[PDB]
Amino acid sequence: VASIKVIGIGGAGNNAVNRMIEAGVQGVEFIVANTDAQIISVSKSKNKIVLGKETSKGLGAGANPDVGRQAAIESAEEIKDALKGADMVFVAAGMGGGTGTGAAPIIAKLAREQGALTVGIITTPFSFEGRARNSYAIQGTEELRKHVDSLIIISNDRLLEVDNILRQGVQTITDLIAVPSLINLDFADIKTVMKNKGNALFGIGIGSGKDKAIEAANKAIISPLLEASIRGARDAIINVTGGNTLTLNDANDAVDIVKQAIGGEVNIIFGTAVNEHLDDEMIVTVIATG
Amino acid sequence: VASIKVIGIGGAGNNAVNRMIEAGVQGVEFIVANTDAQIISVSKSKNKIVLGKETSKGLGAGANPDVGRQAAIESAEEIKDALKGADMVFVAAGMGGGTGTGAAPIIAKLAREQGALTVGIITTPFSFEGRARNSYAIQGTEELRKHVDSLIIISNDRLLEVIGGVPLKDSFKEADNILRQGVQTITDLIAVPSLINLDFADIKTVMKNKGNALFGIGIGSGKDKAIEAANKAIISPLLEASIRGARDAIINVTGGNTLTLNDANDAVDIVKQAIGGEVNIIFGTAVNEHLDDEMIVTVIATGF
Ligand SMILES: Nc1nc2c(ncn2[C@@H]2O[C@H](COP(=O)(O)OP(=O)(O)NP(=O)(O)O)[C@@H](O)[C@H]2O)c(=O)[nH]1
Ligand SMILES: Nc1nc2c(ncn2[C@@H]2O[C@H](COP(=O)(O)OP(=O)(O)O)[C@@H](O)[C@H]2O)c(=O)[nH]1
Repeated sequence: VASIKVIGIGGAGNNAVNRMIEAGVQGVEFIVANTDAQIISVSKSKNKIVLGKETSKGLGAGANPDVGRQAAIESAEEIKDALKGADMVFVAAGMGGGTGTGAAPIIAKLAREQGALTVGIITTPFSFEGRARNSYAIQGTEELRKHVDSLIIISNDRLLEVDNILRQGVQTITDLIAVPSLINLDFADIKTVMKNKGNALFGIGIGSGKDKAIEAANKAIISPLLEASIRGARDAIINVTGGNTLTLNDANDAVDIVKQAIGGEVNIIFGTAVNEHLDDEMIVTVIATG
Repeated sequence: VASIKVIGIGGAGNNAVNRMIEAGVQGVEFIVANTDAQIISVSKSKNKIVLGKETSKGLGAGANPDVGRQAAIESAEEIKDALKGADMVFVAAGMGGGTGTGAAPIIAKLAREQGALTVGIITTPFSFEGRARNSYAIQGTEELRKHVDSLIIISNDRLLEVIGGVPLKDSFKEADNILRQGVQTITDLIAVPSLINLDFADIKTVMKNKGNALFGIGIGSGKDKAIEAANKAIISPLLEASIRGARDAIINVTGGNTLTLNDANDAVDIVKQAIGGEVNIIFGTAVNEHLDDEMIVTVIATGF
């Protein structure tokens, strides 16, 4: 009977191990390791290791893989004790953060030096977690690969198919001023809406198919991006984006809902733009202030 | 014709400006600023600023907002010069790091004092980025709000809900599940008795001293479930490369109580033909009684 252990490292690895326990994976011993004692405390695993107990003190490593690496080196003897006797060790982690990225290669090396067949199984971060976390992931992936027998890499980007939001926010306002289309706005109109206003709420929704203008406009009003409710906003800007087939009739049908949803005396302005990638699809974007 | 400038600060802002240029946003001038001179040199932007060229020496701020703030102050003249004449300035940054958090409010202050309508548009961190980063982010946000006309705040938590289509609490449920399947694909074959198990020594032959192991999963149902499941596994989006030409592979065939030997046999033959050559294939089976007229084929391929 092979002795099989899974050690889940960092937040992602800790949650993966919880999933394995709740799915009833059999024949396997589960261990979780983290520098963050809070995640460890809600673990379903019976074998818990707080990495770097003396230096990080269970408070977490933060963003920097060097701290997760040093935490695992400090805990080397506890890790060897937990893994001792394994014929096979899976090292589970999400690349991108301070703990999984830096600790997983150390733990792989210790497991393999004990004689276990050592399999790394990791995720890599979304593109939109940004270049710094993706760059850490790349370096931690290479360091782990050095120390595991085999490495399985699961891309969170690709796992979706089984994109930049700061761009969408800017273009929502600028196309209405700088790109002439069916309807456009003056810069002085944007200024009355946005000058000396504080918080501005951003919502986006998209409608596929004919009644799109009602669908998109309705998703926008409740977009999770909305920091608060748009109800009662003194002023608001609406951007109705579409394809070559976009019409002025549909535009006011989208805007009508938003004017309804805000109600009151809302100084509401709007405008249009077209997109060479959308056929019948039509996305509504709202910015409201007050 | 209004003068509109976007200044992207730090990693997230630089990234955002690159994507605006590539998407061909029109009617806008773009500027990038970073303490990191390396990230800047790659930028496609025509207007570049290395913040704090003396105090930071071209090296990033290292998660410390104090360094972003001081590098921006030191570069105030270059910032004024790039923004001069704007009717509207968008200040774009990601809160929580060293550069964006500290530099964005200084840049907004400068832009607004020059006369621009000044709009901050920022992300705030994913909750999994931890406590110190989410706390820096909130300070940075409150400082930025003092120096902009308006502030659009995009939570990266909410952005992940919007992109994945599920509540935050479930945002990584599929990833957790794939990691569980990656383990279970192999461990069931070794440790859970079924009609077809594999010996640990044979797993070792496939996985020891290998490097990258390709992983694919497919599910199928109905009369042609094996053809459907196996072909989905071999072009699975999870695979980091083609399995064509692998030297060894493990195949897990999991089905319900109605799975036939013929189904399991067809799936193994499809994977062998897809890989090709003289691939050493080993395979085993597993029962999951919650499957109803479905089967799941998983492949782990090594050796390139
Ligand atoms: N949606 C989104 N968020 C990003 C992106 N890039 C970075 N971020 C977010 O912005 C936060 C700050 O990242 P970043 O801009 O690289 O910080 P910095 O200040 O430039 N780098 P440093 O800390 O090394 O000085 C990140 O913690 C993350 O939450 C991105 O492309 N998209
Ligand atoms: N499978 C899974 N992945 C996660 C989860 N949370 C975050 N991630 C991904 O894993 C990467 C690292 O997150 P985490 O493990 O919490 O970082 P760390 O503990 O600080 O090292 C992130 O960059 C995300 O891409 C989760 O709960 N489950």
